[PDB]
Amino acid sequence: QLTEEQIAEFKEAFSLFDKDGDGTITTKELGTVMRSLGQNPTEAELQDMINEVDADGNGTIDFPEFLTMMARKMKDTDSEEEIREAFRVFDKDGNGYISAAELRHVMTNLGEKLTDEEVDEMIREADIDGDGQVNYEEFVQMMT
Ligand SMILES: CCCCOc1ccc([C@@H](C)NCCCNCCC(c2ccccc2)c2ccccc2)cc1OCCCC
Ligand SMILES: CCCCOc1ccc([C@@H](C)NCCCNCCC(c2ccccc2)c2ccccc2)cc1OCCCC
Ligand SMILES: [Ca+2]
Ligand SMILES: [Ca+2]
Ligand SMILES: [Ca+2]
Ligand SMILES: [Ca+2]
Repeated sequence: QLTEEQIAEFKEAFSLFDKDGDGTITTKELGTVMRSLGQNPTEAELQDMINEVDADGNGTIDFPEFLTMMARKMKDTDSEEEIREAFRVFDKDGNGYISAAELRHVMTNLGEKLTDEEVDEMIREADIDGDGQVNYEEFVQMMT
């Protein structure tokens, strides 16, 4: 079910959160990412987001806890308003299509730097109709 690739892409994203590179994600680290993505949770909410995934109650999120949750099956009945919120961070022009630019812009804001190709390969794996962009329906499928 899970491939060494998905696992490796999950270790990368983990690194987006764990900025001090100590192998654990904190509420402070979660908050800064949330904000980079135009979200503004409170300490309490940050604390709630981390507790829900904190399988070992240690207070922070290690990779194993991250993989678990990240790989967890996102039902289609789930709160769609969340996926929607997620789509809006990318589609910054609100036109209904995520372009590599929009993807790039987000990465940059996440402290991430990618080659033009890294991003392109990213869009393509998301693209279903081949128009070179990612729409909502397409976004939904890969997110769930
Ligand atoms: C930039 C590489 C990091 C990959 O991270 C992730 C990898 C896989 C996932 C899982 C749960 N979703 C399904 C697989 C899609 N992964 C790559 C798709 C890509 C992407 C998103 C939108 C349009 C085209 C491509 C992407 C980039 C950055 C953040 C999330 C997604 C989430 C990630 O989100 C973490 C980022 C939170 C701010
Ligand atoms: C603007 C709101 C961002 C929510 O993003 C996402 C929301 C849900 C998912 C799905 C596929 N993951 C499983 C459902 C639980 N997600 C909440 C976990 C949370 C989280 C991460 C680390 C530690 C504790 C909690 C999170 C926040 C931001 C980005 C990814 C994950 C992926 C996202 O990543 C792709 C879009 C952002 C790059
Ligand atoms: Ca950390
Ligand atoms: Ca933990
Ligand atoms: Ca757009
Ligand atoms: Ca498309």
